[PDB]
Amino acid sequence: GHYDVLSALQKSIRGSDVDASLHYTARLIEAGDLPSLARRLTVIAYEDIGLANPEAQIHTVTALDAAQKIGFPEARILIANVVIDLALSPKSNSAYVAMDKALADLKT
Amino acid sequence: DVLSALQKSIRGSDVDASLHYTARLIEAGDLPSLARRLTVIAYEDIGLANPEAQIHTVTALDAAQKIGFPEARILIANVVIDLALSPKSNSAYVAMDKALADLK
Amino acid sequence: GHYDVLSALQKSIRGSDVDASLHYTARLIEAGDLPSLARRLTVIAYEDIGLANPEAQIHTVTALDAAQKIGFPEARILIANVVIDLALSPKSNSAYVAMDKALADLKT
Amino acid sequence: DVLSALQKSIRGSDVDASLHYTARLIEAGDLPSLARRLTVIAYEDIGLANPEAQIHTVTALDAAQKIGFPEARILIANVVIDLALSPKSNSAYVAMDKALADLK
Ligand SMILES: [Cl-]
Ligand SMILES: [Cl-]
Repeated sequence: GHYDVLSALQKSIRGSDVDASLHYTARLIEAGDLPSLARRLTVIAYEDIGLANPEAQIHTVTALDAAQKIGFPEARILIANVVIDLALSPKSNSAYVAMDKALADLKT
Repeated sequence: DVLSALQKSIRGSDVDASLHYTARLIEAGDLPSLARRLTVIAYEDIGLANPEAQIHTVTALDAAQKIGFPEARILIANVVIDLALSPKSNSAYVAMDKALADLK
Repeated sequence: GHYDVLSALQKSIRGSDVDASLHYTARLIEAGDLPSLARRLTVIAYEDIGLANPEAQIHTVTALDAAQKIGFPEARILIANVVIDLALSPKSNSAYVAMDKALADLKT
Repeated sequence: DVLSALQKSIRGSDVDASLHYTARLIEAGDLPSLARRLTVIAYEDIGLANPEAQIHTVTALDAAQKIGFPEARILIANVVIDLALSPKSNSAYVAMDKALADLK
């Protein structure tokens, strides 16, 4: 599943570290699991970038759905655009925090 | 009617209330009906005041249905906050229902 | 097929006549053929608006694909946004003309 | 190689030549291969210079495959002119292949 590498990719993007983000992405492309990489990058776009740059989510979902159809090797070019966009995007996890607060606030 | 309470809260630009009713609807467990209603709200209550909100809403909700819970709640949160904060218009909805009434 | 009403809708949008565009759209919604209405509005977005407003095509395809899933009656609200957008959009059919010129120019 | 001639014409920002090779490819009749290549060109040759071009390209080509000919040629024309006129970047492509080479 390469969950260790997926975690390193999320930390790299959260830390706005574009060279490390591309390195961990390269390791996942060589391993060949496009579905798990597309799923994690979609979650990162909404969790870590979120409301700071809504257009990053449009470009991420569009590229990753197209990538899963095109398949490797050409899919690596679509993924490269996504990873650079997310690593160098303004970022806010406030949507994630607000959602979990609303769930915690429900009467039990 | 929790879906109608969510629509009223988004129309009123009330982020905290909108997320409260969203949390209740996530726990009630009908994602298709929540997604359908948020899509309608984006075109009915935001509409021409902020067309980008419709692209954000449809993109996030289609992706949310594909990734499922638990992560779908994060995508839904982005949609609900966007719609609650967005400028508001009912002009396209009104124009359409005026034109349909004119046929009779 | 209501091809007469679909033709009147295209002429209404080409002529930037928003009230006539909504009237012909209303007639097609009452008739109930969402697929034929979605197909014609997609072609109008690329043929008549085209390169003058590329974002009109993104908003049109997004709304109409969502509409065909939601179904009437709520689909009328999505379609209303599309028809007003296209009727009041800047317009150029230059992509249509250039494509047909390139086909006519091929050696035979 | 007509697909490679189309890529060279788009890279050179040559609208007339790009539409010439597109017309040849439409008549040759393989829409899936033309759509795949134009999608790759949008991310490889335009890339970060104009991200909107990728949204336009994927949206139009998916719709073109769904509506078929004859109308698909109009959607394809919008894509090819957009990519030929667009600002050009290979920076994302290069960065990705540099990172993959660094693994070895
Ligand atoms: Cl994951
Ligand atoms: Cl038609």
